[PDB]
Amino acid sequence: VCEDLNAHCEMWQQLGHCQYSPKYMGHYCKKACGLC
Repeated sequence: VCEDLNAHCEMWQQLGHCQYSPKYMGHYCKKACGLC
């Protein structure tokens, strides 16, 4: 299914890592990113 892979996913998405670096968030954080 789709789920965060890193425990810091929220820590990175809350900083905009998905808005800024979605290339590695989509591969680690799905919900935190626009994947779920």
